[PDB]
Amino acid sequence: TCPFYKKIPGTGFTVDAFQYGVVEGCTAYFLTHFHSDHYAGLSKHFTFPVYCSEITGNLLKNKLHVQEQYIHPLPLDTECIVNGVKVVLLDANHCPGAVMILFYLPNGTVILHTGDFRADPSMERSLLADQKVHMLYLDTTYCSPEYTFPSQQEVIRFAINTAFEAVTLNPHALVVCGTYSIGKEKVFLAIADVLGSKVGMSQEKYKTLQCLNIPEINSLITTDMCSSLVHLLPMMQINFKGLQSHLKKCGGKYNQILAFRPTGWTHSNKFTRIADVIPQTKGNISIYGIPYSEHSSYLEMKRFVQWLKPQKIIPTVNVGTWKSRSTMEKYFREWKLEAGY
Ligand SMILES: CC(=O)Nc1ccc(Nc2ccccc2)cc1
Ligand code: NI
Repeated sequence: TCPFYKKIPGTGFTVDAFQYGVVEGCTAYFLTHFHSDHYAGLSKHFTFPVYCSEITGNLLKNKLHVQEQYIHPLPLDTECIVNGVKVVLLDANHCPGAVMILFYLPNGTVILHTGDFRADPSMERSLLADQKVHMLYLDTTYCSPEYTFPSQQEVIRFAINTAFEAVTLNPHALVVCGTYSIGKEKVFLAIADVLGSKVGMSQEKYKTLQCLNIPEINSLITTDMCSSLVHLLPMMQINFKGLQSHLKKCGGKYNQILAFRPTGWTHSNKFTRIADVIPQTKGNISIYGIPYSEHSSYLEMKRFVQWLKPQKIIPTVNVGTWKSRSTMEKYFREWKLEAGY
């Protein structure tokens, strides 16, 4: 059955609720972003209205084959009316096409659903700033003070500098980047840009990236693996066996692999700095795990919530255990008291 935290009170709406069959009294289904835990259940046989961003709509049509007559894309930062309720889609700073949703209830209640997000001070100057928000449905993935990570900018500088050094020392080294979903495209695009190369990948991945409205994408990506010295592979293949196998398939064009896994967090963050990250190495293969997050750190989340000052907070992640629920509630109370309420 559909959990309470995917239901929007006083409306016919659900959010990211496609795996529960037909939901009782749901007149419109919202999808915040194209990640499988959120879209699970959608297909060509879905015949209810789906509301989403333009990019999410492109992916629904082309990857899942949802019929166009049931896809309702909305522009960002624009007041729209859906089944008689005013809504706004805001950029979530997660993966391409990911949104937060503002709902203005007929009775005057205002609700923000963050979907998945990485909180940023730039959000403090969107349409959020223009009215009080009463209820917040919050992405609490990393809601604990141990979750510190660097900026995306610092992590990308590290990856660019590491790749440029390696390939300048050895022109016969291949760079490989792991992927298993949309998001974190900057990792492989910034590396390819510093090496003067296109990124090579499967036909299926190339199709996915063509759905994203990235400027000048025909200029950065390719299915011609032979022309490219940055290759994308499934995340499952980023290990010594998988990479040894790939190197054999390149026909003696390359004699070394430098590979990146762009993981969310790793307990190395609790001890170590970004400058101090080191690879796992075996023979002519090195694997770097880099802390590229598309979710809020604890401090970023805290700042957003103390700025917004909602009346009620409803977590949407880590809700399955009493210990996690209790821990999150205690942090919310701390944040409230520190702000003076
Ligand atoms: C679980 C639940 O609903 N509790 C709750 C709700 C709202 C706040 N709001 C707040 C936070 C920081 C600063 C000013 C207000 C804090 C805790
Ligand atoms: Ni996500």
